[PDB]
Amino acid sequence: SKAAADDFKEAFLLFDRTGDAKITASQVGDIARALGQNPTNAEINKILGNPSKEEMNAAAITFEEFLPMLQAAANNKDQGTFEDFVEGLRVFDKEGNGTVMGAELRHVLATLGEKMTEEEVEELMKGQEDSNGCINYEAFVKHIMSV
Amino acid sequence: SKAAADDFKEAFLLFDRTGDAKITASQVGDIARALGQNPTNAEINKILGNPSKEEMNAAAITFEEFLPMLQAAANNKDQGTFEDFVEGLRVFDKEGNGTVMGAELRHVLATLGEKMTEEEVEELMKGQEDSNGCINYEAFVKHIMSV
Amino acid sequence: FDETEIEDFKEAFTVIDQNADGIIDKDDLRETFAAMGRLNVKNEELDAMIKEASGPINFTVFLTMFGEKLKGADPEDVIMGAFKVLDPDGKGSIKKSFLEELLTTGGGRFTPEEIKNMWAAFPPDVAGNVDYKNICYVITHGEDA
Amino acid sequence: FDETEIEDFKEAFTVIDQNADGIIDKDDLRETFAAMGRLNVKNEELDAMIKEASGPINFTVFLTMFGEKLKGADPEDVIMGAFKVLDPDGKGSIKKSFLEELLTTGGGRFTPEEIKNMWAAFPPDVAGNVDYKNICYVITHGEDA
Amino acid sequence: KLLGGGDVDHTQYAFGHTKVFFKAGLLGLLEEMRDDKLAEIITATQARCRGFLMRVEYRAMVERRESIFCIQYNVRSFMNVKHWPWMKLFFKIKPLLK
Repeated sequence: SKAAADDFKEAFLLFDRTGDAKITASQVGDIARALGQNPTNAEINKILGNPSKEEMNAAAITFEEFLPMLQAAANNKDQGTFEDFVEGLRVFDKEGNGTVMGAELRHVLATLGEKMTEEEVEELMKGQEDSNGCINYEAFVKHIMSV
Repeated sequence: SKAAADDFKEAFLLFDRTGDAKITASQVGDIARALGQNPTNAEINKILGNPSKEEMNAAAITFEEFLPMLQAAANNKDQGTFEDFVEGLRVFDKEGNGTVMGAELRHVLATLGEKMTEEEVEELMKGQEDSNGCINYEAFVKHIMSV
Repeated sequence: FDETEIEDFKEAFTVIDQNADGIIDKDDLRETFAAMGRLNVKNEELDAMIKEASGPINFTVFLTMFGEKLKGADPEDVIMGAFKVLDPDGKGSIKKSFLEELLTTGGGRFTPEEIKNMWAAFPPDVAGNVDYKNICYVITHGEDA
Repeated sequence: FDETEIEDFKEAFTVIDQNADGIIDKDDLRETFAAMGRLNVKNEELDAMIKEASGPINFTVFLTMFGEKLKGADPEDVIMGAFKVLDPDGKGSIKKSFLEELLTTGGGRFTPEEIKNMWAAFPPDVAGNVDYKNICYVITHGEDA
Repeated sequence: KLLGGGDVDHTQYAFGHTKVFFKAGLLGLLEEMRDDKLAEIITATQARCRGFLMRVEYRAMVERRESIFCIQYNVRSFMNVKHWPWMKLFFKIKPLLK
């Protein structure tokens, strides 16, 4: 709305590697996340196809399409409730203390639903899981929602 | 009374971690002990609740409440008789010599009445009990009343 | 300040005071930096060092400025004294969680956030509290060795 | 340029300047090569070294010529710093295909053709990205060790 | 452990000593509804993750920023230098030093 945030246009100049002021359709998922929006990858996929837009063939972009797609994704930020994120992992391990065994969270984050690479899974556990093999998800989900 | 002991106010500045001159209600038990008063933890608990003060929710303090609570605890120092402390442990072990077997005093101090952690129990036996497994409580209660 | 530490500051004062008159001026600062390899040392850096003093940098003004910035500076033998009391059986570097708990629970200077900054350039072992000794080195003489 | 690296170039300047006057002329180049075993060192090689300078080779002209050829020169401790961040678990030499993908996909300086030239004298292990450390040695001091 | 995954009704089944018990066609119906309900629940929980996942990649990419350059330029030097008289000289000579 501007509140006209012109820093979204300045961040589009940091993600366009050619400097022509266009951003390919394959970068739009990760740049919506870098502007403070977490649409799921199936949602980013649907919307695209919904608009008869094929992410399979070469794509370019213009700021005039990327701005309204970020504004259509911005209504879905009401789905980011931290009660359900901590209660999900509280149902994932027994006893009254928030600890996932290391390999349980790593294999679930790579193979269940939207596949996260094991390189990204190791980069998200690095520092929050110590050598006991127990990830405290009270501080883990706190630090994941700090970015 | 002042005898106005202004060093109680200087010790409140050593226990307040924020420097705002307030001490939370959870610290008041241990700071009454550090000013030379030994109220039992149930007594510290009762008094609090007695005054419709909840130690379950956030608390702050002011010096103007902590001073009269230390002066209400200071009358109860007439309960600290060392005859009954040494005679308690003299009825706790047979024969005419003051020695408790190590684990008898450690399990009784952790599980009987007001629960003392086993970390604090080991810090109170460290030095007075040697490798024979026999705590001489004549010197043990002497050193416990030296602080 | 022990006397050998004051003699080390007298030797550093003589190496920066290349005119040998007893007062480090801005030309001495620039010519000591150029002899260490700093060909691009700006005049604003030399002016910010002189702006920390109220007068000319003679030996007692340099000692009082270093005294007021190093009000908790501890020599390596007293830091290893305290770490030998924390590891009283000798040899072993002490655990990471033991130093985090004992810093916090004893003092306000050992609060956590500060403990994350301790781990942050004082690496793992140092941060963790396992090694020992490299941290005493870098507290008496900074930067990576 | 760190100061010990500049002192290494000052020591190399003194070993090639055998007249000890502060300027390496063509006779110093030829007599340093003859003392290393080069009895057949041509005058055209000495003239090509002097043709890289605009004036006589004093210490600051030798430092500026080496600066302009070594604008990406990195000491062995900072190359091992970056390779310890690429192998953050320590000890293991990193895979060949991981260094080829990460050189290309991050930067244009890591493009493939250049990666074939990296494997080409930096042998297999080095090229592959498995060993480590020998490449830091030969980047600070060339030729096979 | 397996049934851990899937956008399936974790109701409709039941385990026991030798086997699992499963509904159809009602319980079958139940589950289905359930299934959709996790895509929701799930699909949404996936996203953030996905999101978040890459959000850490940027923090790494960025860190890396310079360490590369350092590596980048640093190599290039050598490729140029290693063929330079003066540099070979320094090389044979670099050892006699102390």
